[PDB]
Amino acid sequence: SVLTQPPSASGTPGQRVTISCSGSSSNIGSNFVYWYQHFPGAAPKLLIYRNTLRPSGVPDRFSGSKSGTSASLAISGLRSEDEADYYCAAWDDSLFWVFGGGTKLTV
Amino acid sequence: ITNLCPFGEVFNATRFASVYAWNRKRISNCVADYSVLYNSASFSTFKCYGVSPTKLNDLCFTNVYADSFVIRGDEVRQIAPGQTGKIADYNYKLPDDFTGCVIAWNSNNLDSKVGGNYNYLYRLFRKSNLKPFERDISTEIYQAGSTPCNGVEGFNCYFPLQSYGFQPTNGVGYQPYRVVVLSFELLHAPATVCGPK
Amino acid sequence: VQLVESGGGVVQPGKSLRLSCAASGFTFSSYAMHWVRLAPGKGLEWVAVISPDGKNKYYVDSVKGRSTISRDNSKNTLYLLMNSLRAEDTAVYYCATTQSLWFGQFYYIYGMDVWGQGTTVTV
Ligand SMILES: *[C@@H]1O[C@H](CO)[C@@H](O[C@@H]2O[C@H](CO)[C@@H](O)[C@H](O)[C@H]2NC(C)=O)[C@H](O)[C@H]1NC(C)=O
Repeated sequence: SVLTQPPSASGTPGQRVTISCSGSSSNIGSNFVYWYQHFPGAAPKLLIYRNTLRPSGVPDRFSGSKSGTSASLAISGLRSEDEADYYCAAWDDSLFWVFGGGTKLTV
Repeated sequence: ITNLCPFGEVFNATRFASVYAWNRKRISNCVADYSVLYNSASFSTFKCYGVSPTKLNDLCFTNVYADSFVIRGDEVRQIAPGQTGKIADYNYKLPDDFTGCVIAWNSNNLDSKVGGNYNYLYRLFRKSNLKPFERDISTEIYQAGSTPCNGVEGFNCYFPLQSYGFQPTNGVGYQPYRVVVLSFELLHAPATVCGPK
Repeated sequence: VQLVESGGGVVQPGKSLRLSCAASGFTFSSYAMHWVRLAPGKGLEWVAVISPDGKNKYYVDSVKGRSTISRDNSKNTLYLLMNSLRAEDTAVYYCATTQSLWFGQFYYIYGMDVWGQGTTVTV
C-alpha cells in the first residue's frame, strides 16, 4: 500500500470529523482518488468518486476534496451508525490501483 | 543589422500560458538570431525536425509561429511528429510532416509554488483525436454512451480540464517544463525573417 | 445491478482455483471488470482489471504471471483463474463493476463502483 493513512480516528457525534489520505505524486496527483466505506462483515460501498461527486442514495454529509498529492474527506453531523473503514483508492500512473491502509472510525 | 526579433518576449515571460490554450505568437519582418539561443545550454532539450539547427541562420522564411505552453517534464517527448499520448492527442498535436524546432527547458524554480501552482490545466477526454495545430478552449462537459447530461457532472459526464499537481519537490519526472515550438512557413510571399548578414 | 460470486473453496497451497462472478441488471459488455481482495488485518488490495473487449488488461505486481482473467459476455460471467497460490493469498475476493461506460483506454476514470458479494479463499 503506497498510500498512507492515519491508523484510526474517532470523535464526538457531530463535530465535522475529517480523514486525510496521503500519497506520492504518481498515485493521487495527476489522477483521481475514490473513497469507499467497508462495514464490518458487509460488502464495501462507494461514497465519493472523482474527488467531489457522490452516487445516488448517499446523503449530503460526506464531502471530499484534493489539495495536491493528498486528499481529504469530511463528515458533518456524524451519527453513531457510521462505524466503518474508509479506504482511499487511486490509480498509479504505471499499472496499479493503490489502496490506502485504512481508517478505523469510532464514535 | 538594425532590429532583432522579439524572442525575449516569448521566452522570458512571467505570465506563461497553459497547454489546453497554448499561446501563439506570429514573428515576421524581423531578423532572428538563432545562434545566440542555440549556443546557450540552459535549454534542456533542443530538437529540430527539418533543417539542421546550426544552419538555421542560413535560411530565410516569410513567417514563423512561436507556440508556447507548459507540460510535465516526463511527457516532453510527446511534442514531436507521430508520437501519441495525452498531450499530442487531445491538447497540441504536430503534423506528421514538420519543419520547426521544439525547445523545452526546465522551469521548476520559477513555478510550482510551495502550496502548489494550479495555474496550469490540461485537456482530457476529447471527443475525437485532434487535428494538427488546433486549440479548443471549450470547457463544455464531456459525454459518452447515450444519455446527455444537462450541464451536470457524474458518471458518463466528465470535466475535460484537469489541473497539474506542480510542487517545488516532485523529481525530474513530474516537474514543470516550458516548451516553445518554432514552426517556420515558406508560403509564397517574399521571405522576411532571415539571419544576420 | 446484482453481482454474485462462486468458487474459492478451501484449497491447499500450490493448487489452482477458479472464481466465477455473475452479473445482472445492466449491460455486461459495456463495462470494465475489476477483481480485488480483502485480506485479514490488511487494507483492500487491488488484484486485476479486465476490459470489456478483453484485449487490454492489467494485473497487480504481486499476482503477475500466475493468474488469468477472462470474461464471457454471452453467459455474462467473469472467470478468475489462480495458480501456484501462497499463504498470503488467503482473503475475501471481490468482483466489481464499473459504472462509467467504456469509451476508450484510460483506466483511471474507471471506478471500483458498486461491489459484489465476494467469497473467501483460504490457502
Ligand atoms: C532571458 O533572461 C536570461 C537571464 O537574464 C538571459 O540570460 C543572460 O542574462 C544575463 C543577465 O540577465 C545577460 O547578461 C546575458 O547576456 C544573458 N545571456 C545571453 C546569451 O544573452 C537570456 O539571454 C534572456 N533571453 C534572451 C532571449 O535573451
